[PDB]
Amino acid sequence: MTMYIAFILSTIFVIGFVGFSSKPSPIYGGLGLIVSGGVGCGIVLNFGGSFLGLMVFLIYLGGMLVVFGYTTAMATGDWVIYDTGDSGFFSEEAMGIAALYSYGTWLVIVTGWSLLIGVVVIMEITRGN
Amino acid sequence: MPLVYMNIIMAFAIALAGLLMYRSHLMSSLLCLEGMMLSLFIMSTLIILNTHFTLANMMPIILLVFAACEAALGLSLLVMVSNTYGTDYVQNLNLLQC
Amino acid sequence: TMMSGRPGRVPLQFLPNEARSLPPPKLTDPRLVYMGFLGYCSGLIDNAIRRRPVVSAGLHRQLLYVTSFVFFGYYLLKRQDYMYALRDHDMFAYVKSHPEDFPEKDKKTYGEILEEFHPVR
Amino acid sequence: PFFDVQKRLGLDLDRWMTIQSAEQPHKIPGRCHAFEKEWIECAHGIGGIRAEKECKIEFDDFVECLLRQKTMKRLSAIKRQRDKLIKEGKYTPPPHHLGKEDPRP
Amino acid sequence: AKTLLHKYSDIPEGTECHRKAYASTSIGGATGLIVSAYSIALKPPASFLEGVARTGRYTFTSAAIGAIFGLTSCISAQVREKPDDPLNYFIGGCAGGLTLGARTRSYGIGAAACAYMGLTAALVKMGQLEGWQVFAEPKV
Amino acid sequence: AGRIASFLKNAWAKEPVLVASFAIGGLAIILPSLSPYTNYAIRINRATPYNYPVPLRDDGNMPDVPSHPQDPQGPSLEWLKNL
Amino acid sequence: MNPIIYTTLIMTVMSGTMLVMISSHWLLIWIGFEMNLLAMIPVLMKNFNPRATEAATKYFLTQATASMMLMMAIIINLLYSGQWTITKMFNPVAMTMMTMALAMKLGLSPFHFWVPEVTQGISLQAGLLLLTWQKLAPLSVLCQISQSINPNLMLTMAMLSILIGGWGGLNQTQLRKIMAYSSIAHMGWMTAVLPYNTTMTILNLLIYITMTLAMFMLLIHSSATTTLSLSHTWNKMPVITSLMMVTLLSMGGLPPLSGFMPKWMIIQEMTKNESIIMPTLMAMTALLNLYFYMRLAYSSSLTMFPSTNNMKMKWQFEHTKQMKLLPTMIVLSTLVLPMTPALSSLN
Amino acid sequence: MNIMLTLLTNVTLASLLVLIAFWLPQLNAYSEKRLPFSMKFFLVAITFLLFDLEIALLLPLPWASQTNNLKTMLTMALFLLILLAASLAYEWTQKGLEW
Amino acid sequence: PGIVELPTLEDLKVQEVKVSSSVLKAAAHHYGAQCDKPNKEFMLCRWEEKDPRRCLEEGKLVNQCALDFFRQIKRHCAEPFTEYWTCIDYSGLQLFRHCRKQQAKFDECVLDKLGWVRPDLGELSKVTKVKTDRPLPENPYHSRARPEPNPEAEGDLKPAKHGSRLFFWTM
Ligand SMILES: CCCCCCCCCCCCCCCCC[C@@H](O)O[C@H](CO[C@H](O)CCCCCCCCCCCCCCC)COP(=O)(O)OCC[N+](C)(C)C
Ligand SMILES: CCCCCCCCCCCCCCCCC[C@@H](O)O[C@H](CO[C@H](O)CCCCCCCCCCCCCCC)COP(=O)(O)OCC[N+](C)(C)C
Ligand SMILES: CCCCCCCC/C=C\CCCCCCCC(=O)O[C@H](COC(=O)CCCCCCC/C=C/CCCCCCCC)COP(=O)(O)OCCN
Repeated sequence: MTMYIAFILSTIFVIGFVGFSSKPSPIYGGLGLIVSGGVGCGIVLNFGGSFLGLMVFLIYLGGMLVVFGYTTAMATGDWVIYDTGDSGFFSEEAMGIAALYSYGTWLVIVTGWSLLIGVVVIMEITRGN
Repeated sequence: MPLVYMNIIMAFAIALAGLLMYRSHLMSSLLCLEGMMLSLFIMSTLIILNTHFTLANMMPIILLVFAACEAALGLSLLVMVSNTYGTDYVQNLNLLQC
Repeated sequence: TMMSGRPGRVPLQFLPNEARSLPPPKLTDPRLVYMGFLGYCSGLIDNAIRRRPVVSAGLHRQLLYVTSFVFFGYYLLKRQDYMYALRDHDMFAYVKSHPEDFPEKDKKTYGEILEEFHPVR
Repeated sequence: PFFDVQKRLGLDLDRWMTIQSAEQPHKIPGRCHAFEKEWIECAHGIGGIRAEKECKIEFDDFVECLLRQKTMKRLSAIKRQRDKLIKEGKYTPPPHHLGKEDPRP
Repeated sequence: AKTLLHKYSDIPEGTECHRKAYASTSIGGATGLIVSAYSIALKPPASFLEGVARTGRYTFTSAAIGAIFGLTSCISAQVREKPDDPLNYFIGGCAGGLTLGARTRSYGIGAAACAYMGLTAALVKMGQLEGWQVFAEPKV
Repeated sequence: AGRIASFLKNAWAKEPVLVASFAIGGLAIILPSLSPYTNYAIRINRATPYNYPVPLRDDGNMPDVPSHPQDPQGPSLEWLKNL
Repeated sequence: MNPIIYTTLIMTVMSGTMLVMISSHWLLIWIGFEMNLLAMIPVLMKNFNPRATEAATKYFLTQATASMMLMMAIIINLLYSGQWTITKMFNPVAMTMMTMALAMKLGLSPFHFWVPEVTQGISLQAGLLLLTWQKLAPLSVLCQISQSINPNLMLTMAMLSILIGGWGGLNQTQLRKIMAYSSIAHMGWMTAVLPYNTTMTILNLLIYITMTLAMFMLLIHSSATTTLSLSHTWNKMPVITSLMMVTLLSMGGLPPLSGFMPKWMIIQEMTKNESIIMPTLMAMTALLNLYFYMRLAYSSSLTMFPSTNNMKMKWQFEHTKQMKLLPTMIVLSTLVLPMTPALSSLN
Repeated sequence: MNIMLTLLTNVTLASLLVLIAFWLPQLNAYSEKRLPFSMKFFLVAITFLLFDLEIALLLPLPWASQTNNLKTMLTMALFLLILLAASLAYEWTQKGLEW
Repeated sequence: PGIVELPTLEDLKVQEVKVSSSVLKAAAHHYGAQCDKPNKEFMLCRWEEKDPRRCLEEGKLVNQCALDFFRQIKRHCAEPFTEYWTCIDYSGLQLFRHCRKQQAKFDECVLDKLGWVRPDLGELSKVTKVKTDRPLPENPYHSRARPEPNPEAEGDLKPAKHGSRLFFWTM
């Protein structure tokens, strides 16, 4: 067994969190945050949630931590909890996530309104005066 | 309760302690908040996928979205602070006091 | 008491249908008169704040204050009476349904009861 | 506090996601569908206190299905004793557990 | 946690003076550590050395107060041969206040601490006797 | 009528991208409610077997439920084949 | 800001609170909290200035930390029992963490430090909204899970809140900080009766909201922020000072004024559960609130402080904008004791 | 396992090539002799972040098309895209896209 | 709490079907059309009993029926079937679309020899009825007895006795 690969990844996650938790030179703390996020995406992908792991790796790292780095630069045991059967001829995670449009109408409505209000709030705050 | 969940909660606690320590550089505080959020995302994803709670697969994505929005908001505030002081040291926010 | 989880409760009804089985408060109820007095006091305070003749600035405004206060007071009194009737009904039903926990007291007379006497000196 | 608008209007805004066993897409079952169903049917229309006191067996089974702490404990005990015996040398694994078995479809 | 309180309460009042003193010293040390941590967090004096000096003096003061209170109360309970008497706790509280005053070195704090600590200790003993509840469970 | 036509003519000049975007968006919003093939799409989605069809227990009062796949009873996918 | 944008942000704040109150899912409650926090920030920053920005960033940091703690508690509760419905917590650690999260959101001590500074930095209108409206969602959530909360933690936090509010109110001179400490003390009073009877919590919340709305509207009417600016008021609008003194006496718990109704009733409830020491302690502590209210009343109305010459010009102009519901708020916060039994309406 | 091997091979090859390129010229000895903080950049970064969030919401559309609730799914998708367009329009009209 | 019961290894012994997945996919339609009755009986039993240990006999029956089907195919149409499953096996996705020609040859051969008609589109996915003599399980979840509900008393409301009875209030 691969020396508890899930445990190895979890320990590396904790090590990265400790590294960036000391808050040294916020750019270096950011770099530690990218390392920890990559390790977490690895954990999620290894578990079986491919879409959610790729979702983290795209949204979090590519957009949000990139905006963080942009703003900073502008300034100065396992394997036993698993299943037994099969998923059929589809991926359960993808079906559950795609059920957002047919089932979660309320969630879509509230999230869209929150995002629009977030746009308005950002404009109002950064307007200045 | 396996060791993976224990390690994830340990990471969340470490990030919370880092947020509450407050050496300087409010950007580090925002980074600690987002580390806590990432730990929350990982833990929720593992819990939901483990139990095959299909309809709950929506929960992480939604979470992430909202949290990222908050991050954006926070950044805006940080910018204004710098634009008033020239730098983002935490100790500069001492005009208001108990 | 926590009658929130009481079975068969409509989630957002101010006055359930069964509340119609109780006598409505009289229009000359002292509490309704007190709500009217509160409305009149609000009218006088409104006149005072706006710097107007306190007693006789706006008669229509004072009348509207009194009428609104009386209306809300009447409905609030109806709801209060219904809730108290519900509490008493539940109390009596429970005390009837559990005779073991509320035994009949063995009635006694003061003649055969010894109470200690403490003289005052 | 809790203004139950949904039950008043019968809207079902957010009640479909509350539990594992409520109309999953493509009828994909939860990992603990049976235990959750049993506990829910045990504790329905009974009240919080009575449900906690009386349906404890079903909730214990549900938590065991969710976390499998007791199964982990049992498997760990078996593995530790097997390791001790194989260290002393009084036990030898069968071919099935050595990869020399005959697999079946 | 509540383990120290259980250690203090398990001992009979009229026996084992040293064990009672040790338990009271432990409770006082814990309280002193907590208050020192709060003072350090809210008012960082100048550096690490001043902080450790302040936490040490606070913990020592609290531990001394607790030890004196426990020892005096137990000794009075044994000598008077009358347990479950709040007077022993009153004497213990006044002795603890006297040591607080000696540590602070001013007679006013000593007298005020004696009075307001003997009163509190007597009230605690009365509550223990009569089963008074501070954090009452929700009966009705 | 004249003012609306004049405004559309003005917008088609010096701003064609916005006019095209709004026209395409409006068409995409409006058209599906009128197309007769949307029900066909719903039926095609409904006809895709993702799960195993669990047979029912016979009690002698199920004439509409076929006893064999070849039997004429039951839904037919000839309409899909003709598409 | 634009009036339409301000109205939209206010609607969004109210919609977030409504979503928190009317929802039966933990995720939707967290979403409502996030929407409330997101839309509440520009309301603090309507009048742009460094003080407002610093107050807004303090508020944002505190609320974001509280929301993250709340989400972690929800995650743990889901882990130990696969339930999303807001009911018995089914876990001690999750309940403790959620209690701390809701304490941070409410402002109970020792998480109270942000309230005085945020109230001081931001304007009177912003402060009024923050002080009364914000309390409704966390209090509703706490009322929904009152059967699971640990009495020790809630009771000790309420006692600490009352002590801290009473002690801190004595020193302050600015009116906004006095209001912040008053809010802290009132919430310490109100959350102490959660384990026993939530109806008393709701009644105290309503009475406190009425009193603080009346007092903030009076402070806005006579544009005074410091104590001396309030002392100058008697020379122009003595009626405002008299009404403010009556409302201050009501807020101190003096009978037969309305402010005596909650405390009394609350005490009664804790006496039904054989809790005697604590109500006595909270009463003797509320005496401190009474003291600094009385000092404010002495400064404002019962004595005539020296005036200024330029005040003569203010005698000729009238208050152009009149705020509706101020007389109703004063009457409801002063003369509603005789209708105490109406609390059986499960308000 | 295969993807881990591929990533490790890519990183190892890139690192080896970089270090040999950095050290090959190092064997031979030689002479060996602020304030501005433009707000528009931050605004475009924040706008990108928010639009990225909305794209994250929109992503599961390819699998959302097979639900038998085609009307509801279509309405929700068009609602999300309309809100995205409305956010862009609000940013446009209030001079949020100016340099 | 309790001891689990598991069938002995002699109860799980059966003649396995030793053909690969591509071979099974090549004759999947005819296998579904011909061997439908034992398969449907087994699957109904599996869904009703909710227990693998109560459906061993139906598993042995379906194995035997599949073996009989493949023995018939081997006896009559060995070579066209061999070509068809070879073609199906070559492709990575094992697509029916690749070699409709070999499928047509196999279908016509098996219609000539055994008179088998390939099921059309939308036929193997039908829901069917099964006539079985196995008794319907009365309590497959092994549930306990539901606790008694609350009294939920009823009556006619009467005005509260002496009003609110709150301190000095007489109404
Ligand atoms: C009712 C009160 C109206 C006035 C008050 C409005 C208060 C705020 C507005 C938000 C409330 C709108 C209610 C929508 C609740 C969603 C659920 C309901 O609508 O039913 C859905 C019906 O879907 C409808 O299409 C919803 C469309 C509504 C969204 C379009 C406009 C929303 C605007 C709301 C405000 C957002 C910002 C402002 C935008 C202009 C479910 O469809 P259905 O197929 O049966 O069930 C699928 C689940 N299955 C698989 C188990 C069967
Ligand atoms: C100063 C005292 C506070 C005054 C507050 C302002 C008064 C004006 C408010 C106008 C009316 C309020 C509500 C509007 C009526 C329709 C709403 C109605 O449907 O709500 C019902 C409920 O009605 C309200 O609760 C009652 C409002 C009455 C408030 C007055 C009580 C104050 C007592 C002491 C002061 C006496 C009155 C003084 C003059 C007003 C539904 O109850 P329910 O959904 O099933 O239970 C929810 C609560 N749970 C979750 C805890 C179980
Ligand atoms: C209801 C459907 C909505 C959804 C579909 C569209 C989704 C995405 C498209 C919109 C994205 C955001 C649009 C933001 C609009 C901003 C408008 C604006 O301010 O632009 C004006 C200019 O724009 C205008 O002139 C006003 C609007 C232009 C026309 C709008 C639509 C016209 C009618 C559309 C339908 C046409 C009729 C249908 C014909 C069908 C075929 C026969 C300012 O010009 P600047 O670029 O800032 O200046 C630079 C040069 N110095």
